[PDB]
Amino acid sequence: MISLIAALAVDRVIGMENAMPWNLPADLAWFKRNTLDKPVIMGRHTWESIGRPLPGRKNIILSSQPGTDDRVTWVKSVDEAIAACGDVPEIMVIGGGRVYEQFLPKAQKLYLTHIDAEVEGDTHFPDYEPDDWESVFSEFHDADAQNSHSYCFEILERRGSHLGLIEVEKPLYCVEPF
Amino acid sequence: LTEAGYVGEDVENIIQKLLQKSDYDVQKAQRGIVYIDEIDKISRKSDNPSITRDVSGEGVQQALLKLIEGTVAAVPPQGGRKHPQQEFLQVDTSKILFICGGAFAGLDKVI
Amino acid sequence: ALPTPHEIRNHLDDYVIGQEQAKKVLAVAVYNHYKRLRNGDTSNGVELGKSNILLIGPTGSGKTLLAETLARLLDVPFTMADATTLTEAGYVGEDVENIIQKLLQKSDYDVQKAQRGIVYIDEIDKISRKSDNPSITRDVSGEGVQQALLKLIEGTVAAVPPQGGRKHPQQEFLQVDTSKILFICGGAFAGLDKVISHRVETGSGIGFGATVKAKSDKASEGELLAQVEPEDLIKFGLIPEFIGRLPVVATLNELSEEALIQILKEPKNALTKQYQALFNLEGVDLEFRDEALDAIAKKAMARKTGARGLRSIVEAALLDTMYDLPSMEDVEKVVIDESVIDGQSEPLLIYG
Amino acid sequence: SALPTPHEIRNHLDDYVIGQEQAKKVLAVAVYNHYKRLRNGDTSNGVELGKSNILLIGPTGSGKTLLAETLARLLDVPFTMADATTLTEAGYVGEDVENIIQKLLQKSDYDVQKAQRGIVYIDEIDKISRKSDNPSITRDVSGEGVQQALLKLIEGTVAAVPPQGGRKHPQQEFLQVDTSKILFICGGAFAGLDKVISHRVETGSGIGFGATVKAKSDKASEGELLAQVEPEDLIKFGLIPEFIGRLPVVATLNELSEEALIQILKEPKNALTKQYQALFNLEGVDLEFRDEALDAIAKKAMARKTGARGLRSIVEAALLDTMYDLPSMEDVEKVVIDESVIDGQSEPLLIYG
Amino acid sequence: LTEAGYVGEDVENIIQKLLQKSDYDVQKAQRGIVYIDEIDKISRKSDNPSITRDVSGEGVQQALLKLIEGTVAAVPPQGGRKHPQQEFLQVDTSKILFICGGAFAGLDKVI
Amino acid sequence: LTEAGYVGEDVENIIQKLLQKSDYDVQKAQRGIVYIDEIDKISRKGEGVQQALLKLIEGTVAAVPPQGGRKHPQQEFLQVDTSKILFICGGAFAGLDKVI
Amino acid sequence: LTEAGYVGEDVENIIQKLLQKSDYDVQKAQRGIVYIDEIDKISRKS
Amino acid sequence: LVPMVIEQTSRGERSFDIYSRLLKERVIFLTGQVEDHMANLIVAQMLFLEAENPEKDIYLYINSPGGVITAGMSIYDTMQFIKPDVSTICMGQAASMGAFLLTAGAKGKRFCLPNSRVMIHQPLGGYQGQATDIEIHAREILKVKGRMNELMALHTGQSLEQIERDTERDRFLSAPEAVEYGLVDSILTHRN
Ligand SMILES: CN(Cc1cnc2nc(N)nc(N)c2n1)c1ccc(C(=O)N[C@@H](CCC(=O)O)C(=O)O)cc1
Ligand SMILES: Nc1ncnc2c1ncn2[C@@H]1O[C@H](COP(=O)(O)OP(=O)(O)OP(=O)(O)O)[C@@H](O)[C@H]1O
Ligand SMILES: Nc1ncnc2c1ncn2[C@@H]1O[C@H](COP(=O)(O)OP(=O)(O)OP(=O)(O)O)[C@@H](O)[C@H]1O
Ligand SMILES: [Mg+2]
Ligand SMILES: [Mg+2]
Repeated sequence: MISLIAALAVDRVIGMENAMPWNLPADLAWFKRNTLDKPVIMGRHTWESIGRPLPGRKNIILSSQPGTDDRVTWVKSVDEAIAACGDVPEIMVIGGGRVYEQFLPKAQKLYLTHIDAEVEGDTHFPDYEPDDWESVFSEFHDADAQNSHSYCFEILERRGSHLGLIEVEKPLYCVEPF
Repeated sequence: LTEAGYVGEDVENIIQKLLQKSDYDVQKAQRGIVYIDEIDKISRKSDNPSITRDVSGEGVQQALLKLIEGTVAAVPPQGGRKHPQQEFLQVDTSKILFICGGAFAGLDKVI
Repeated sequence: ALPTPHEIRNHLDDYVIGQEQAKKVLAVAVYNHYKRLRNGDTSNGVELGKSNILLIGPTGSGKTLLAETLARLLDVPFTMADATTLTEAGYVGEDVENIIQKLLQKSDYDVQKAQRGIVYIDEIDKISRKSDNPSITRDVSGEGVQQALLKLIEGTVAAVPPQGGRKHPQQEFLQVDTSKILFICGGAFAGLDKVISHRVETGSGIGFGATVKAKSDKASEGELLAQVEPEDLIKFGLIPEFIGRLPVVATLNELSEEALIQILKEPKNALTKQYQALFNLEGVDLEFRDEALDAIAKKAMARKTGARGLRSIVEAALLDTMYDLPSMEDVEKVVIDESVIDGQSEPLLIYG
Repeated sequence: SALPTPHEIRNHLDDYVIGQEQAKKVLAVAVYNHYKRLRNGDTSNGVELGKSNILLIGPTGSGKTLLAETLARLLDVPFTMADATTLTEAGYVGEDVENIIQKLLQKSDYDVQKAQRGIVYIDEIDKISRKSDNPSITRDVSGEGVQQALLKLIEGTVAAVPPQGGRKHPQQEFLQVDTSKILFICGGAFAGLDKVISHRVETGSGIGFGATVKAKSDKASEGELLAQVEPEDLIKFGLIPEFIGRLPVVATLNELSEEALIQILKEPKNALTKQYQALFNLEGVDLEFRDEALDAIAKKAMARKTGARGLRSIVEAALLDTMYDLPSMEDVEKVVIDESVIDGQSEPLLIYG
Repeated sequence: LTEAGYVGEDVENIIQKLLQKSDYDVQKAQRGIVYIDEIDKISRKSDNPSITRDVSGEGVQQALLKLIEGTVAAVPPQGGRKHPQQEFLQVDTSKILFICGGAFAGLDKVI
Repeated sequence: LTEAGYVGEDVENIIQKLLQKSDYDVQKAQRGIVYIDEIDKISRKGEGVQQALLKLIEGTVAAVPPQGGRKHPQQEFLQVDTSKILFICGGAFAGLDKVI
Repeated sequence: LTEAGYVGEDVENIIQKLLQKSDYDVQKAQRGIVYIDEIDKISRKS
Repeated sequence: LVPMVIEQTSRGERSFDIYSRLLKERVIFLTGQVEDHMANLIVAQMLFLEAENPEKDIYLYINSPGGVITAGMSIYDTMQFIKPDVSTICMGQAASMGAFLLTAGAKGKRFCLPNSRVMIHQPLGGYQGQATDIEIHAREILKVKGRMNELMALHTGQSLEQIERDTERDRFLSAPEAVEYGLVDSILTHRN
């Protein structure tokens, strides 16, 4: 029950380490709304962009280095991090590229926010084809005063689809005395 | 349209279309009309034995039995503005008039 | 105090007509469930179990009608499902766990109320595998759904998604025990009569000692369906494990001409009453002669669609009338006679 | 430690389960053998002993799940039941095998020691058998996809322990208690395996005077065939050869007999007869089941081919009419069920009082 | 091309290829020309009784009856820079010319 | 290989293998030399499999599933023109000697 | 075993299993051997 | 010319001859003189049906005027060997071998149409050669008579002495009369 909520931009340029190139308040509202009261695995690089501990969430920074703060939970491996969350019904992965790439293979949902603004980001979200990701929720907004460019929301769930078969028949062959 | 659990479409998207026309007004969509064209192509190949699931034929008929009569469909909350994050909209199909249509080529011989 | 089966049957007779066995089976089941809830303290070492019903009847018999009728009087949370939408876990189709979610919504998130409810999985005959033979491909909508429900009928702890039912601010898997939830399945099982005939009737062949009936004396669908045994259901394509969780097997009987006549006027929302409402809200009276009802029943039986056939016959007889009457003026009543049902005559409109 | 012996636990399993003598012995010997290694761990023994993972293969209504449930009651180590029909490959929206260990920790009370000493009963192992013959487009997200994941758990993997109970603090107390020290018991009915086993052992029939022509009654039952099962048969069914190898001991249950069914009606603590008597007494009427009726009920249930579950059908039917009018009629003290009632030619006599 | 719910391809791919050449501009794609080659291979092999389901033959003919005439098709999610997936681009094929070419080996005898 | 609609591997798969050897490049793949083999034995009384290949050999654009080096970043399925690939289709025609 | 980085088992897992055995030393890793078995089963008659 | 009929099955329709179609229904025809060639054909049919279903009865029609004894003792031994009961229906005529093969059917599953005729006589033979050989052949034919007379008494219920006094010369018996001796059990007149 892992999630990889992100704010993917054109050509999946997450730009997490570098300060958010758009700063859309709505994108943060979506984040907050879908990440409140649940643990939020992140990365040390991402933890240096926010600084303060997110309120109401069990912040779990996955930093190889030792822990530097005592207001957030500190883990140093991917297998322990998932366990460190506990038995919560849904986990949210908000870390950067490295974090996303490590948790995506074990992710069930994707709270994506597709921003239209084009930036030359250095970090990118992993590649996810659409045949295996069956969308569930989608919302389309438009650029406003606070939101420089338009922003679209989306939720997906990994679900498989079966395919029919050839439906071949069984012909018969008759044999006579001669 | 195809049976549930297969790559093809589903019988619930029909309500999505009806919703879009109604402007996502469940009350309006619940009192709408539908026209399912080509209802003669989902016919069961009765001459074949029941050895495979006709996901395109009999499979689609078995799925509309409760839709055309009445059920509570679960449609994805998709649209311009959707208040329910993941609370799939419940639409009652007990007041939606369905008007099927087909050419039924070959029925003349049967009669 | 709790209501007796007789009382329940009375409520089920206002809407249904002619299904005595199914009404008794459902009445005792609800009665037992009611005492199995009242007697929650379990004042005996034994842990009282539950019996699940499997309504096996032909089309237009009252399978879904009974389920709906039950929800009107009972108080415990009740839900309806559709096996055609359900698929095995891990596929695009719906999940069996969603059923509990819908029950929780009607229970107001009171797990205790939901833990003791009645479910009605309809169209349970569509998930039946092709035959007892092994399936070469994964029957996502067939066997898959059967194997997924096995634990739900006998009992298990289902992890319904958080923030379900009525409770919106919840971030923790809620647990609901499915060991005291009466799952009432139901299907039409079209083609079962042939399977049963191959067992109850043997010897059919060419010769002097074989058997021939001519279809006049051959048993009817109802008669054959009343001899259904698990061995037949297995051939029809129901895994033995699924049948075991459905001990009670109540069979409905194909409605008869006499019963169809009563269904046109006796029921609470009888067909005739529905049409009278239309003609009456516009300002015209409508009545049906007793002879007309008998004629309609004979035609409907030929359609082989049960009570549904009635609506078709009625719509045709009053089609022309409902097309020109809205514009007609100074008309107060319409009378349908036997002649109208056969087309020889046209309804006589009483002007006024 | 190891206070109870195999005989002792067998006497405890007989209180709830009637029959399945061989299955009880296998489950007893294996549980005791595994427990002995657990007493001392490696037991300062150079040679590495093989595991005793059990594979319960029995007909429907034989007692597979019942054995696991009753065994858990007398055990102290954590016991978690898992259904193989809800487990999906990693990443998909369905459950993952990894949470099975998590559930075990909850029952274990987050005690690493107790956790590595638990027993995991995986029911419905016959529903994940790979059947699709070279699909090549889709993914077996409920078949082989799950079999491979199970292999890792039974053959070793890390089970990092998070401090679920103790308030999560910035501290890593994960010692990675390997799952190889856990006894995995996989159940399943394997419907159809009898046909597979028959072909391998099929004597072969002909048409002449020296052929082996046998009537249906002269054939062998699934119980006899299942007893002769071999690994090759399980592979044909759709199980990975490596997976079955991890489970060396196979316990084959036997279809309940008339005698066993008669006992199940009255001997068990919560038998059917007692269950119906309880509700009949809840209303204020005594229920009496003549011994003659009990054998009759068993005869019919043996034909339903639903195991012990058939008993509930026969009983519910016989009492349908009575249970419908009894709550309304008054001046009734006791009800007696005789053989005639079961057949359907008589109506239960009532002791008016 | 094959019927919906099978391992082959679907008739909506034809409209996807038209978007790749139209820079994913539905408006422009709705005023394009198509050419379906080998239209003689989706013809019933004298199977008038319709014994089985011709997912590759008659089935494909039954799926084009509304594409060649006009309908609001559900184009696959994307094959370009479109970010969303559920978009399921809706294109009207009522102003899209449809040429169909085949060899019809044997038609000379029928005539 | 087999026709479409059947469980048998599709002809487009050959394009996939070609690109993989090309190390995720178009220039190289465009200058590649594919070698079909065992062309015999798929003849009449087969015909369907020969119909699909009949087009690829004389030019056709094909959707290359984006999987491999960095999962093939290109979001257009890295289309490739099959009208510049030398198709050296071989085979041992057992029996042709007699026919001749 | 199944298709490399595709539906089914991942063959890349095999080269990783021996990576730790080689103490993350490419030199030793190259000197290793991969003992595949039951190859007669996956052989065609797909 | 034997007409060809079609049988509708799930797999499809198949064309079989009238006799073969009836064979599927466990119906064997015994017509004409009895000989080794036709006897082996009937034996093969009985063995084939036994393998298909060793619990379903087999029907054997008898419209033959008699024939070789040895050819008829193979069929008899084959009927008594196989597990399924072999019903016998007399159709028109049943001579010595036909009647011997009509009373050999399973008890309770023997029938004779209302206008059928049954004839029972003693074995016929003859040999030309030396007196020593005539004696050898004479003793053997006398053993077959005693052997066949004993088998009929077992299947009919009559005393051996009566069978000897009734088979000395040709004895014609109608269907109602055959029921009183034991050659048949009931008479089929209508379907029900
Ligand atoms: C740098 N950054 C990373 C960031 C930004 N937008 C995202 N948007 C999405 N959809 N997903 C994320 N992973 C995501 N991550 C940020 C920036 C601000 C806050 C923040 O202040 N969050 C507030 C909500 C905003 C507010 O009200 O101040 C909170 O309470 O969690 C968090 C992450
Ligand atoms: N005994 C009855 N009394 C009154 N109405 C009936 C009766 N039987 C059928 N009906 C009519 O038929 C409809 C209910 O159909 P029903 O509940 O029989 O579904 P079903 O046909 O059994 O389900 P399926 O289509 O899956 O077989 C109602 O509209 C009702 O008016
Ligand atoms: N040997 C037995 N002794 C007592 N009760 C039994 C026995 N076998 C079956 N039962 C009865 O059957 C029910 C449990 O059946 P169980 O779950 O063991 O069947 P199963 O083999 O698990 O079926 P499936 O193979 O479908 O899972 C209980 O209600 C129990 O009373
Ligand atoms: Mg219904
Ligand atoms: Mg079980």
